[PDB]
Amino acid sequence: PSFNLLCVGPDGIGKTTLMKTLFNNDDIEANLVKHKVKIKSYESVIEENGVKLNLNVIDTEGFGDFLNNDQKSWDPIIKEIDSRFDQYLDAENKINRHSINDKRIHACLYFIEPTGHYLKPLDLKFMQSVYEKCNLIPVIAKSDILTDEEILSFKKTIMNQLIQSNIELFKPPLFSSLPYAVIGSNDIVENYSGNQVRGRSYPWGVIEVDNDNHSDFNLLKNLLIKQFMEELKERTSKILYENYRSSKL
Amino acid sequence: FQFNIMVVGQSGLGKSTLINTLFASHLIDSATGDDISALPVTKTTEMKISTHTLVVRLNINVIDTPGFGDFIDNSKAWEPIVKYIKEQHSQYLRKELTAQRERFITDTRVHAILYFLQPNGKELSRLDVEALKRLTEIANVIPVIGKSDTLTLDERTEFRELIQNEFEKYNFKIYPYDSEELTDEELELNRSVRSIIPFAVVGSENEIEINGETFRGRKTRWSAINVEDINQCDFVYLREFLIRTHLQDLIETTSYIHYEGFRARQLIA
Ligand SMILES: Nc1nc2c(ncn2[C@@H]2O[C@H](COP(=O)(O)OP(=O)(O)OP(=O)(O)O)[C@@H](O)[C@H]2O)c(=O)[nH]1
Ligand SMILES: Nc1nc2c(ncn2[C@@H]2O[C@H](COP(=O)(O)OP(=O)(O)O)[C@@H](O)[C@H]2O)c(=O)[nH]1
Ligand SMILES: [Mg+2]
Repeated sequence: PSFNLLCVGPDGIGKTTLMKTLFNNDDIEANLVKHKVKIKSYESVIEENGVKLNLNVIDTEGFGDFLNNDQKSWDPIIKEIDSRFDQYLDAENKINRHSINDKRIHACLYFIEPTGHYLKPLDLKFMQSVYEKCNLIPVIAKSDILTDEEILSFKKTIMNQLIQSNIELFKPPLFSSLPYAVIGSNDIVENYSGNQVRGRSYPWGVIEVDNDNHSDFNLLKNLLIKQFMEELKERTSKILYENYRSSKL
Repeated sequence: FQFNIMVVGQSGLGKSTLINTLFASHLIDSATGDDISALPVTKTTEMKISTHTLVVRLNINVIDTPGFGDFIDNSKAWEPIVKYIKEQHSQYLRKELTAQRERFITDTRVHAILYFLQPNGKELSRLDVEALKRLTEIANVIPVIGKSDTLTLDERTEFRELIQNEFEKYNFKIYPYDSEELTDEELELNRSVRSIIPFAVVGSENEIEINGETFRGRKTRWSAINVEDINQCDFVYLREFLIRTHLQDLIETTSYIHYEGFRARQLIA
């Protein structure tokens, strides 16, 4: 029972914090299995739906931080996706098959900087090379800094850009709210009612992870973990992996 | 009375909003806006110059740098900026050396650079190191944390201390400069301002209402920011530093440090 989740975004955008928030665990990145982007693979055991689940979070270092962020610089990410497909394919083709350990990536979270403006040329290029190989889920990182109106306007611009570039997002059989405006925090803070809640505390207010009125964190949690995890795994297996296999032959 | 201020930083760091908040008027639009097609077709940094008259009486050029860090390939991002700053010095030197000099030479030299850092808690990126190492030597560079309301107070402290160590690690000249001509009262003013550079700024051209009280800032599903509250952000210190306390020193150091250095290098080449 495995789940492999890829986080793509510039350093400091909030990837690790969001992972600790989603899985309600501060040790998600404790076991690391081992010119260009570097790939960090962390393995973790999380109980979900009452059963045990082997979580693998894949992370990037240095994405977007080079002078020239061309395809060569972030190609390690695509090679990692392909390699996990290639491992499954080799295991499937072995004569002495054994119960296959499934490392294929089941979702790619793409972390968009909260500019309020538009998707950058690098965001479009990367997402165009990935969406046929992973379930692509874009999110607006650190969305607490955005006004309610900026979120609406920014989401609209992003969606139109993705349509124009023919980038196909994951769609549950939620979708109208993509990209999700998310916040991250696995830390407890006191709010104005005196309650202990997960969130971030500033002189200008307290934002609450688990508050549906403050961000789309719960929509993302529903999509990844609580409601549609199996749909993510099935589209990886039945559609994306199968397209990759057939394209090799 | 001329004052030429440049803003440098990736699109959407609040550069145009900050300028408009500093001068309490809508001087400039965002250089790119919500339109990706507004990025320069040349795929390089371009200079965007606008001219303004404020009150005491003050003639201002605002120079924006659309395209800086916005493209896939940013390996020449700072060179049009460097070229523009140096061109202003070259123009002034040309005018100084003419035989029938103009009695009053117009000063188009860049007097201040607001350099916008992303509030990502990280050390200086390769892009910032390359641009800062060149810009700090030809203009008064004032670093600024863009959209600094990203950070809690604790994160702000950690980030500002990290950036100041980066400045020392690379030995950047960062405004304000101390000199032996300064009195003990002026050095202490410099020391206390320097301790909050990069400025943690929040910008806004809109007024919001908080308990009937109207001030300008930002209001959301969870947040209310008063831009003119020194307990919330450093906008008020930046404004006083730029426009009142160090305005004249910014103009003077442009002349007797940056332009004189440029001029001496030109006259021996
Ligand atoms: N404003 C805001 N800040 C956040 C949010 N989530 C995380 N941060 C902060 O942003 C900084 C980056 O957090 P990380 O979780 O380490 O981000 P990262 O993407 O893992 O970056 P790396 O250090 O390269 O691994 C930290 O100071 C976080 O506290 C958020 O939702 N809103
Ligand atoms: N959180 C936050 N948002 C800001 C701030 N200043 C501007 N914004 C918003 O951020 C977006 C981009 O700002 P803008 O001034 O156009 O950035 P520019 O492209 O660098 O000129 C706009 O939606 C602004 O309303 C700020 O200090 N904090
Ligand atoms: Mg991390």
